[PDB]
Amino acid sequence: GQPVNDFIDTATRHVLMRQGVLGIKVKIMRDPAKSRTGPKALPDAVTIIEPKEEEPILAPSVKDY
Amino acid sequence: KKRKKKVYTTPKKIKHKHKKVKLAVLSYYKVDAEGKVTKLRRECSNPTCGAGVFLANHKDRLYCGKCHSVYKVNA
RNA sequence: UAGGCAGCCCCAAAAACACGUGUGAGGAGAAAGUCCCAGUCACUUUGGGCAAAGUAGACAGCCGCGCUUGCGUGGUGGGACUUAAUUAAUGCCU
RNA sequence: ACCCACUCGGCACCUUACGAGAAAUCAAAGUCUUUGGGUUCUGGGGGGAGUAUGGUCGCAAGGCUGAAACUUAAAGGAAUUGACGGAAGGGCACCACCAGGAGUGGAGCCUGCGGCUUAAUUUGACUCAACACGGGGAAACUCACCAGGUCCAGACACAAUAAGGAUUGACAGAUUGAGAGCUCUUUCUUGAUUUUGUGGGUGGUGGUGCAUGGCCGUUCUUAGUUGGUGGAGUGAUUUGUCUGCUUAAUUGCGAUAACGAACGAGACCUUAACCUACUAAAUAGUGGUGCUAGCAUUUGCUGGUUAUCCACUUCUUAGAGGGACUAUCGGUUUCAAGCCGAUGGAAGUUUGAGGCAAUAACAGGUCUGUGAUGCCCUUAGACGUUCUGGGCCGCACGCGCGCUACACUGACGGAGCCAGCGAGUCUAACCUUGGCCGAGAGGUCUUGGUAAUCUUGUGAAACUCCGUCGUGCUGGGGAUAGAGCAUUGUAAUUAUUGCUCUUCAACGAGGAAUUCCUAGUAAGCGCAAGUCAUCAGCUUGCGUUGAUUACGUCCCUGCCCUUUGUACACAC
Ligand SMILES: [Mg+2]
Ligand SMILES: [Mg+2]
Ligand SMILES: [Mg+2]
Ligand SMILES: [Mg+2]
Ligand SMILES: [Mg+2]
Ligand SMILES: [Mg+2]
Ligand SMILES: [Mg+2]
Ligand SMILES: [Mg+2]
Ligand SMILES: [Mg+2]
Ligand SMILES: [Mg+2]
Ligand SMILES: [Mg+2]
Ligand SMILES: [Mg+2]
Ligand SMILES: [Mg+2]
Ligand SMILES: [Mg+2]
Ligand SMILES: [Mg+2]
Ligand SMILES: [Mg+2]
Ligand SMILES: [Mg+2]
Repeated sequence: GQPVNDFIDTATRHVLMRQGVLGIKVKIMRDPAKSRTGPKALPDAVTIIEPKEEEPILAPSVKDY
Repeated sequence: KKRKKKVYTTPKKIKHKHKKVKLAVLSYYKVDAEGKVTKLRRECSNPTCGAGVFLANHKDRLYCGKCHSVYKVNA
């Protein structure tokens, strides 16, 4: 998926040796929260913000300015 | 595939070797007692060859060898 | 004529024994269908081998002929006996 | 006789692991390194071998007793994982089936491959996963095949050649396909710029893909793969990762010594479908008309513009967005996951379609895509390169992908006549309008377009209508061949191709068999693009017309999982 283009760089390289050619591949996924250009998280990383529970009131206690 | 052997129906050819000759002055320069030497053969009469090339004589006609020009002995 | 557009014309109804029109011992020319079939070589079937089946395929052999010793010139497929061929399988190794 | 509660003796059985064992398992196989109740028999790695001999018993068959020489590093037991099974069970999939549709296989031709001939008809790939594949429709080139002719484009170092000159290059005639001084008659010239030998390098569509990389195909477009803590086992290992239901899915619901997670899947991205809501626009249009004119006539159809007008972005385009989430209702199901129907909605098949796509692998393909490559070969009369010619297309034969037809749902003639995807030349001759010539292809002078501007509105075919034919191998069919007319190309010869006439081949719905396919899909039809100077019967995309059939199953095939068996583990 497109997260491989957003967060992953891929390299392939031939190395010459006296026995033959060797194929080396390096795949690196850097942190998605450090992207700072476009996407901020993974597409399925759904974080719900805290409810911020509040102590319920009983009396009206009208306030005026 | 692998290549087969090559046996030609014609014999081997040889390359041109230039005749190493021990003459450059006797062919064109005539011996004189005093030392006034005349030339025995013409030069490039083309405008852009020069006047010291001492062209190739033959039995019937003249060829340069260098300046490409063709002339006549009976001139 | 049952019907159809229907008076023509047009398209379309109606069975059984002859031991029978499927013989003889029938003889002969030309070719087809098959258990058993073919000498070597090729391939086709197989992942690949063999064992079996197949191919109008090359050499054969065989049948002969030519003026022959050497050879060439033609076919180079021929056999035997049955009321509609049925294919049950992987048949065995690497 | 039966019921209940006891008891002694017995055949067994169920749970557990006190305890044992290598484990399977075992109330004995327990009370064993914390080792001793009594007693009998038997074994000392595997073969040779229960063989030879001797004895003894037997009518015999044979029984009992019973070696050695020699030979070997394992043989064997239990259990685990995988693989396989002509074992069982459960799932899935138009590269499977059902029901159907179109076919192919039948006929002629195009093309690929095998076979044959040749000096060469170059090779690679042979089940799916080779056979219109090497994006390979090759006249030169492609070429690596063959036959001929040159050139080195043989670096660099050393030793000579020797400047009384190492050697390159030569018109002319012969030779040569050759207007190659290739070489022969010849002397002209360039002038450490060369030549020879060695070392060494280089070129090589030369070999080795079973030495290799990369890439691609396949398992697998399926749904599978892991570890953390805990549980089980001495251990390899197992559970988690599952009976069941559900899903495209290890998708979830649940069950539950498992609980919570990661990769894959999904999510994601691109494209298509909607938006009278935003932004706009002479490279896109629309309406009145600033302007004007035509015809029919009292306004319809238009022809010409944006300083030869204004307004607008519905249609057109691309930026930001919204919209679908299976939404509301009903039924059914563990009232769960879901599934189905109706309503609504542009969209209710993962909304349609693709891109990326897990772990582990294949002696899968390519050395001939690579100046990716180890090794090997060749390196000069070259297996290097170039020039000429031919070939890859050769034809007793076989198979596959294909096109054209067997006709009236038709063939031919006339008329109407709509797309969409795209491509474009001075980075030289590209897409072509218009005018003219020519039956035709084609030719001439130009024009517009480097591109939403022109081709182009690609005025496409199929199709709709009207005629000719009237069931006739016929006006269905166009195989083959002859003559000419033109294009592209140095070259059309083996006919590149187009065009006019003439011949009208087989084919009369095609066997065993075999392919693809569930919706704007199959199929019909045409169009654009790859290759290309030309040539498509091929391929990649596009649009027009647009079905029938079923919403299922494991019958066949293939794949997966579970149990099971194994003397397999290179794994049938
Ligand atoms: Mg008992
Ligand atoms: Mg012992
Ligand atoms: Mg022993
Ligand atoms: Mg099939
Ligand atoms: Mg069917
Ligand atoms: Mg057919
Ligand atoms: Mg055929
Ligand atoms: Mg070649
Ligand atoms: Mg040379
Ligand atoms: Mg553990
Ligand atoms: Mg596991
Ligand atoms: Mg995905
Ligand atoms: Mg070919
Ligand atoms: Mg259009
Ligand atoms: Mg005709
Ligand atoms: Mg004619
Ligand atoms: Mg058994």
